[PDB]
Amino acid sequence: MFVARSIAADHKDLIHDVSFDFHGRRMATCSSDQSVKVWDKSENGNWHCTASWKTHSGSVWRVTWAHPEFGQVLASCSFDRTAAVWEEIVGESNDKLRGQSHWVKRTTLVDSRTSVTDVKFAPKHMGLMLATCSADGVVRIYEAPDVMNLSQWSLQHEISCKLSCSCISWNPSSSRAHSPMIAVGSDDSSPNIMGKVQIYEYNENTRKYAKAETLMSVSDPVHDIAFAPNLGRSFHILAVATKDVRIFTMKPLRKELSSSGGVTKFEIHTVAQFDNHNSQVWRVSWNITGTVLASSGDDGTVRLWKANYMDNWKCIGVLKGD
Amino acid sequence: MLYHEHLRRDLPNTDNIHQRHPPLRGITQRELDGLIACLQLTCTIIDWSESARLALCEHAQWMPVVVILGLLQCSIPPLLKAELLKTLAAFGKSPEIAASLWQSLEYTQILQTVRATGLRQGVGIEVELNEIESRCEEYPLTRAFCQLISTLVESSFPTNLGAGLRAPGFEPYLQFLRDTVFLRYRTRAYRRAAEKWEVAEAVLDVFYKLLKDYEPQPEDFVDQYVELQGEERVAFKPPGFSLMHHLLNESPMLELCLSLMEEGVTQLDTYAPFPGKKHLEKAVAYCFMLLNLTLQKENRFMDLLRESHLSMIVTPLEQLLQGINPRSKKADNVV
Amino acid sequence: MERIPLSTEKKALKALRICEQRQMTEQVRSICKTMAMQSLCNRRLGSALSWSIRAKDAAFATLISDRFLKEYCERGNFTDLDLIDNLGSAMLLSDRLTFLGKYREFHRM
Amino acid sequence: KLALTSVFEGLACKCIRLQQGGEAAQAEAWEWLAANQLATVITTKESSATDEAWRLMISYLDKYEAKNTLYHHCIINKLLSHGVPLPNWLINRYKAMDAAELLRLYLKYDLLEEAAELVLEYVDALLGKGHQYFGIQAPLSATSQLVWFPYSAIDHLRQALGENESNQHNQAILSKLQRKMDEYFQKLKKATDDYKKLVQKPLRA
Repeated sequence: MFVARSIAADHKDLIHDVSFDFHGRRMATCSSDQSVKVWDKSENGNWHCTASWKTHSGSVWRVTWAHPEFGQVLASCSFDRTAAVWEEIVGESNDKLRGQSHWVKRTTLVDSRTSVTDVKFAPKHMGLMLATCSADGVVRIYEAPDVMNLSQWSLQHEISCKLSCSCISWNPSSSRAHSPMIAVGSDDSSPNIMGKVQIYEYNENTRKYAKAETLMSVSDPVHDIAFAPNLGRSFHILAVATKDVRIFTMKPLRKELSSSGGVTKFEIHTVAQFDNHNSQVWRVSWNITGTVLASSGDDGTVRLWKANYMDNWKCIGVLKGD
Repeated sequence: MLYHEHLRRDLPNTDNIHQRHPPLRGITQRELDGLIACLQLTCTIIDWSESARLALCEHAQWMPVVVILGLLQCSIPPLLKAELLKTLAAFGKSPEIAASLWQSLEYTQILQTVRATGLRQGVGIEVELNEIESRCEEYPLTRAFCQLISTLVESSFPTNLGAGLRAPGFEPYLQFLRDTVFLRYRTRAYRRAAEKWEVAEAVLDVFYKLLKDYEPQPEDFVDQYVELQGEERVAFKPPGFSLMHHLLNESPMLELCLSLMEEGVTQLDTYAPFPGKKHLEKAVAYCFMLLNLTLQKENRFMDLLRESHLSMIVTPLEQLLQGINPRSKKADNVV
Repeated sequence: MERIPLSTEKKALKALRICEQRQMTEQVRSICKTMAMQSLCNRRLGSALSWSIRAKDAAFATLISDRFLKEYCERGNFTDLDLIDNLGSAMLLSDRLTFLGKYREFHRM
Repeated sequence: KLALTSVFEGLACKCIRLQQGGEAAQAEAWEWLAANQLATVITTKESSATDEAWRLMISYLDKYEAKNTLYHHCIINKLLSHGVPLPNWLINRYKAMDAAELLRLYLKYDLLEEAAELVLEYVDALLGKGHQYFGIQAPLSATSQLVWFPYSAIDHLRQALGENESNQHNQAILSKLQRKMDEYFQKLKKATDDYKKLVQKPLRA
């Protein structure tokens, strides 16, 4: 029996995203009220708002934690066309300012021409990198060259998707046999545009991200995308939130030694398609092992999906808020 | 550069079979002797000074490698082409330049490595050897090409040679050196009796270098497939594998090596001086060194072949040396 | 192993022992960097340096070393003299750490 | 108070000799590199002596800015005289400082392809695409300051690309360049006509 717990988020408007820290002891929430809030889990399992500040001049669409090796770093993105990076200064602020002051805005990334719809830190083995996607159809990848100086972020890569970008996912695979990959989703409502999920692979020879694949079977608007954590699989798994939940496996085809600079070709299979929300699916998230998928939709439910030992995916749980 | 630009403007476009044009304004003999002297001075300086070799090759205005390779495609005298190839060989002593020269040799098709189905008239060194050098009874271009290949093999061996144009590997150059140069050197006319041995030395030096550094790996005994233009083709085996395969079978190459050792000892048994003695002695020495490298690597090569799924049979070199010599009609190779 | 909350140095050392027994070098490095960064954020430069040395991270060691030097320029003395005195072969990890160590040797002399 | 030009030429010559030199030249290079204050030699096991020689050059260009592009010009002219491909970082810095002098340097060394790519990018920069890479504060508008267009050097490039009628590649470059020049002249005509209209609205204030 899953126990739902209400948290009085005290946001003045709609909450767009919720992100846990790497240890699952802190969470960040972001809202149309232009604010980010941080919440800490006490030993009794209660949640307490430990910081609340205005971050942006428009609705905050996403919030993400960096890996704890880079310290206590948050990124937020907004309708105001910016992404902001925040660092928590852990220090003795004398016992009178426990309300709001330990999060410092280190930078504002302003290169995007329209709404920045999603923001994701890269896997830690790539360094302190931040991807942003914008409705202008561009993914921008920034790097902080010095973790001690989070005020400086260099634009390393610009990826033209040629579609309005709605969501991004880094492939978390630490395998040196796999070039760094990013999946990009599009919320474009045009029925004439097939392939609203695009996969980009970093090509070492060109020092650029090149389009490896396009999921032509995904013609519906994409609201969220997530690569599953790769704990020793010879293939990738990608979840896609659209009118339904889709799960794709992507097996890299062995590079025939004859294409001296090609992107990796993938053998792609749809291993699951679930219409059980009977409505649009807004979010998809993998467990840390990449074995259980959570999805949320307009049906007001969170659904849990898991493969059995025959690779048959099933709904294993439904959580409903009261 | 001025000679490269002038000689390239006069290359006939393939569509006009009808009008007698007046004689080519050829390089004068004095200009030829001047160009040869300049190339020989250039070769000598870059042969001894690595800093001069790098500084001349990287010179953005002169582009010496591009100009020299471009002149090799023009209709110039074979002596000038031979000195141009020696200048490239002297540049190819530095490993940084040698890797770029391998790519440039494949792009320029000075040796035809890509056979298109339909052209029955080959352009390049194989036709110059068979039509020009063979008529002059002198082989300076073929020797200078063997010297370039000998220097490039010593400084850099590229595994991906010809990747994207053909199946990767050295095999087209090995076929030219083996089948067109070495197996035919005895059947050719020579104005200088010594040059017969200079050609044999120059090709055997390349084979010795290719076999010296080659160690049998398990990967050499597996057929690797490479996609080219939408067809799967088998990749070429390393040149040392091909040399071992020909030396460990009843091949024309092994027979030619054994008969060169017989010709060598038969001339030495005269105790008389003869033209090209020093070059015959070296060519025989490279044949000995090849057989000795074969005997040293034979056990490992045969064990890996036996572990592999290749339908290839190979005979111990020591048993092939007991073969009937086709010349004496006796088993006298060991003698 | 990387997701274990490291609230105390004891817990971190236990996790490290387990990782070392099983030859998990990447996790060891990651855990040490996390502790080094945490210590650094808590203005404990000595502990941060110790964890950085264990992580064999030259870049991070250089960074912590620059902070020691900056603190010296501001205060005129080093806060953690004992650790810097016992750097041994660890001094070779980075040029800046080597400098810091030799500079201290100068003051000792 | 001597000119630093001989120092930059000699360092450029050592970088070229290192890039053309075998393992022996790389071993000898650590001795003279150590004799110069690289304030940050982290001996990571992955940097070649050639990479550190180029880092030294970058650090000297940053420490010793000449008022006139003389040191960058001198290094580029030296690299091109040895036929060495120009590093992208040096090209990008010099594009931001003086793209017209760079075009003349490529033309002086018959680098017609790189000269044509530079002109295509400079024309795109004037049209408003990538203007930041060329130090151009404002793209071609009715109110922007007049950027000097190196028309004579571009006409020499068009002549040099045109003298070789046999090279289908040079004609493809020349047609790409002409089409881009026409796009520029059309936008220039429009911006000039819109400037004339801005000047022809009567002062009612």
